[PDB]
Amino acid sequence: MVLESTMVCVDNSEYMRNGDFLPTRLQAQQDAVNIVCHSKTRSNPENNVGLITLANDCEVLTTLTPDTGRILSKLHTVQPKGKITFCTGIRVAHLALKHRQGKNHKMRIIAFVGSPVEDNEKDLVKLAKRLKKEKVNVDIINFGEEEVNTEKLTAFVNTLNGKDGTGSHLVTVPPGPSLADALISSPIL
Amino acid sequence: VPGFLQQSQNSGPGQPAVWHRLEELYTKKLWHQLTLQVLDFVQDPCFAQGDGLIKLYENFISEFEHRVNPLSLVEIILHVVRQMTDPNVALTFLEKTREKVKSSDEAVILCKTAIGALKLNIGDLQVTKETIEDVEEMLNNLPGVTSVHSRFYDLSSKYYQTIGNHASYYKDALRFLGCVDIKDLPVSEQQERAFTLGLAGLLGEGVFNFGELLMHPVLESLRNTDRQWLIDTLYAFNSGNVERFQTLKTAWGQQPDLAANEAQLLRKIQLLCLMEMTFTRPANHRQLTFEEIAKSAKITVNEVELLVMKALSVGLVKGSIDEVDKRVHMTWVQPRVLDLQQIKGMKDRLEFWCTDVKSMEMLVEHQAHDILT
Amino acid sequence: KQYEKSENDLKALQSVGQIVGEVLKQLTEEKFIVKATNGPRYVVGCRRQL
Amino acid sequence: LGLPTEAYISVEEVHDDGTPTSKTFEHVTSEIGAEEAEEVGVEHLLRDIKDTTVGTLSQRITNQV
Amino acid sequence: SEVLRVTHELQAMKDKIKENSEKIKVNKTLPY
Amino acid sequence: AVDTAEQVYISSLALLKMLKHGRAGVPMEVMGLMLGEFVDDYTVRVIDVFAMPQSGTGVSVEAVDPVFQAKMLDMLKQTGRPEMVVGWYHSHPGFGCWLSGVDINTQQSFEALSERAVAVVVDPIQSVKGKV
Ligand SMILES: [Zn+2]
Repeated sequence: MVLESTMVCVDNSEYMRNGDFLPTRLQAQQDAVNIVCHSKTRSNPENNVGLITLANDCEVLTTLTPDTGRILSKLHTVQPKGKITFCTGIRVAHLALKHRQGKNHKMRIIAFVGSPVEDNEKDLVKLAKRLKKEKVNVDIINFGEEEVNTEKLTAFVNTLNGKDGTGSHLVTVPPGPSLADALISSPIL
Repeated sequence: VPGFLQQSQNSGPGQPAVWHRLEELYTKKLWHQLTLQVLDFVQDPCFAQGDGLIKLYENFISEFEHRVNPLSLVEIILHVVRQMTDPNVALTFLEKTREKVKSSDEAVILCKTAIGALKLNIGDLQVTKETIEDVEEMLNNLPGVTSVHSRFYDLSSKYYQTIGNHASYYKDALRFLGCVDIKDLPVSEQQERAFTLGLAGLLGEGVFNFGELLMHPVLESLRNTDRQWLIDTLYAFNSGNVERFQTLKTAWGQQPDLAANEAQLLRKIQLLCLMEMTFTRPANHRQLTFEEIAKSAKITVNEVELLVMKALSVGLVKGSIDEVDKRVHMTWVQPRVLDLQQIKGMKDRLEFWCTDVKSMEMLVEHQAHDILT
Repeated sequence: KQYEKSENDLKALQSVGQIVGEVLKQLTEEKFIVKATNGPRYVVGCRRQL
Repeated sequence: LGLPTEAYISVEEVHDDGTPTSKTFEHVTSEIGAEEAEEVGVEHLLRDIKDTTVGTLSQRITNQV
Repeated sequence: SEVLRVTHELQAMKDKIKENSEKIKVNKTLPY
Repeated sequence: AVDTAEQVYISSLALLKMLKHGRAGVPMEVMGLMLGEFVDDYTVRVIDVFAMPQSGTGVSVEAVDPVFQAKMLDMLKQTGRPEMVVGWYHSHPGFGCWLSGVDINTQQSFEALSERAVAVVVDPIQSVKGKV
């Protein structure tokens, strides 16, 4: 049923400690989890999930797996301390996805872009110019910090599509600390 | 509670631009962004008398501090206490803050260093020494910080008001400079920080001149201008060409700590002269005559043997002393720093050696070719 | 704690054991004649570190 | 030359003298060893060059070269 | 939360320890 | 349908692994499945071999526990190749290089699985010095 795997870029930045959607922010990145993909396996029990941090050049905390206990356990210890990283963060996820089994599974990166990034203007050349020929899918979640609407980040999906793409959508839930229903209902996925 | 911030619009520079905008910062229940603004504000030029108001604000924000990264929190607490500058008040505040944030976080280190600094101004033996040893021992598991390490080093070096810790004092100053990341310092501070290390290195009992200082950045960029009798002294010492003219002006510059140790300084200069004279010889006729030592050391013929014996005993050469032949035999285990021009001789020696080795290898290979295979 | 007490339990289930014997002479610096409690005799030496 | 492998260690000792911090990998001496019941394997697998004391005088001269 | 870190996260000894005891048992050969 | 003077090629690493695994457990008997390529009707080649933890009463049909057999061959392909299982370690410490009735019973099933698979026998005690 699911023609896709799953890798997630769970933010870890120093700014991630903030009251903007709930308790201490990240406490909410954790929030979807238990649905951030709980919904994704709410699909045929053959889906695959992942995890990738994005601070201090970012490490990887989960290798594609139709299991969730490990991802939750690692999520419990994601202490935020450091400047966010991108581009490199996305390429690490891209490689990890390439090392996916069951070639039938398509790719998907859900980017929880929270704290501001330092990406330059024409990052598209590496950010998106590949996903077409690589037929990759990337999703963007803006944990607030929407500085001037972060057109810089919006340009990533903008480079996406070109006719059809965007994945689900680059949904920037409003800074209103409503909840994750915005990351539960909004995502038709 | 917030009314304090509301009415705190006056009594401080940058009122509108800082506080008025900051208001939204906590109205959005927001965070460590606020801490960064706070850091900028505290570092701002201010006589720092409103420490009570600032501190009440800090307590209010840190009630659920969490988002206040402990490292920044400790930095701000140390700055505020240093601005308040009341001895017992600050000491009690430091103890309370340190205990309250007692986590395994690498900030209790910073607090302990601050406490050592605070107590460093009085009773500098009982509690301070134990505290400095404790900070040293607990300073592990994270060499990459490079900041709490700098603070601890600076505390130690400021400890320099103590005779015994000298060579380690030079070591501490060197470590400060090395792990201070960039110099990132005002020229004003750098001048004194470099003169202090210069005097320390000159006065240490085992330290002679410790080359690589001359191109060590802390000195030149700050001292090249003027008031640099010390640098000429450093050049003379690392060269050892007596050149004891400089001391007539060095004493005037600093009678204390220099004139008080003329005997020790001159003994070191004599030893360094002996070493450098042994080094300038072309490694073939290392056997030198007491006449040479005297003429290069302005010491008596009789005293030469004692000077060489002292050099051996300290451990800068490993030759041997003989008399009936009126000569001395040296052999080295203590090498020093060099410069580009002095590397050309080494390169030439290596090239000649490589040519000779190739020649001998080719000779053996050619002649023995019958039985080699 | 149960997993800890089981890991070493299974790990130790590899050791094979030695044969208890009393040395008799010192043939060389690396050859010592050794007997066994059962009775047969052999010629052996230290391992690499004794 | 005789470099089949080299060993490195990652010690992050900050610095001495006046240097800044860095990665500062470090080198550990290495040598290719052997274990009985495997030395036999290698002996058989080679069994042609046999560069032991065979032809001792010639081998000594080649060693000097 | 606390439980999810313990319901199946952690508590894995009920699977690993089960398996591990399986091999220690299986190696209990009949002779002694 | 008929054998001949056929050559089995074992890789150098394969031989080394056979000997090391055999000597590690000399007092007991060990078992290790072989991976390789079925080159042609008269050339069976094994590139590398892998060991199976010493469980059971000894060399028997228990060494093929699927839980362990599948997971190694799997992860192994992820990096390298799938060379199909071709043979087994086996090991007779002090019993020459013979095959006993139990060993025949075992290899019968492996023959069934394959058609020409081979059974190796590596002696970890007698083979020393310069003997294989
Ligand atoms: Zn058998």
